[PDB]
Amino acid sequence: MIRLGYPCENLTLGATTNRTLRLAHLTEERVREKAAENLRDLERILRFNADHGFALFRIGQHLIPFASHPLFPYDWEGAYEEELARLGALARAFGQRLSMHPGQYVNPGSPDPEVVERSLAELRYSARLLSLLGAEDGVLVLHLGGAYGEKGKALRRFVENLRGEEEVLRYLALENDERLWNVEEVLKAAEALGVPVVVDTLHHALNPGRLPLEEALRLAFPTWRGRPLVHLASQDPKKRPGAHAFRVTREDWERLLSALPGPADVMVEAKGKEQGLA
Ligand SMILES: [Mn+2]
Repeated sequence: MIRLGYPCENLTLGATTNRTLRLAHLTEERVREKAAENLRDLERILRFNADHGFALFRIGQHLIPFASHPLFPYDWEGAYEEELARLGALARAFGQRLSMHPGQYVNPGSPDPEVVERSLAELRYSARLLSLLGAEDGVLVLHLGGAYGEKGKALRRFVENLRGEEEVLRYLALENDERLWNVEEVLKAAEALGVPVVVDTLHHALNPGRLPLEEALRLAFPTWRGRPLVHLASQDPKKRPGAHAFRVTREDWERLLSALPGPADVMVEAKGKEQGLA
């Protein structure tokens, strides 16, 4: 019924795909060293997953630190295409579904054209990485982002700025958030683009609109060619709305398991990572 994954890093292993460096510091030598370590850690995590009942992993945005930056000092596709082919071959042999979730500043619906361009360059890097990995069923998960005044205009800029991006559109799936975009609104945007919807259970509880969870899933699931993907997290009892607990609670697991209209891949988003009630 369910495949499980976790994002970016693994705690028992102390492996991460998300080392970076300060921009000061963005020289070929320094970037190569962090990227080397991130790629090594990617393999340790895929191999660990094979042995531990995990089938999903979110690669961290910093795998190749600053890859989409205007001043990135070398040809990273040329440097890493062979190693990424080999890592992806491993991922497939282990039945691992790969994904990526760009950062908070990725908004192709911004009113600032240079923010849009930088955001698209970050999406293109992520999509290229998935291609170099041969991640067929790979997911590039994106929030709809800031309303900058009008939600309506924002959304039409978003769709407009994504519609020509055919490699991004190969992996792109859209996600509901805890403040601006409920599952219903996301479903409309996704339809316009021809992409799947990822339902985040905690974002939905916080910002449900009219839909109960079961219904949000029932409508989101048909948007996938293959296996739907879901994001599961729990509210931390001590922190601001949207803060992820260390562990997903049993209550939240069973609310998800009860609401599922069919098989799904579940990305567990907990501070505990593979200890996340994953
Ligand atoms: Mn969240």
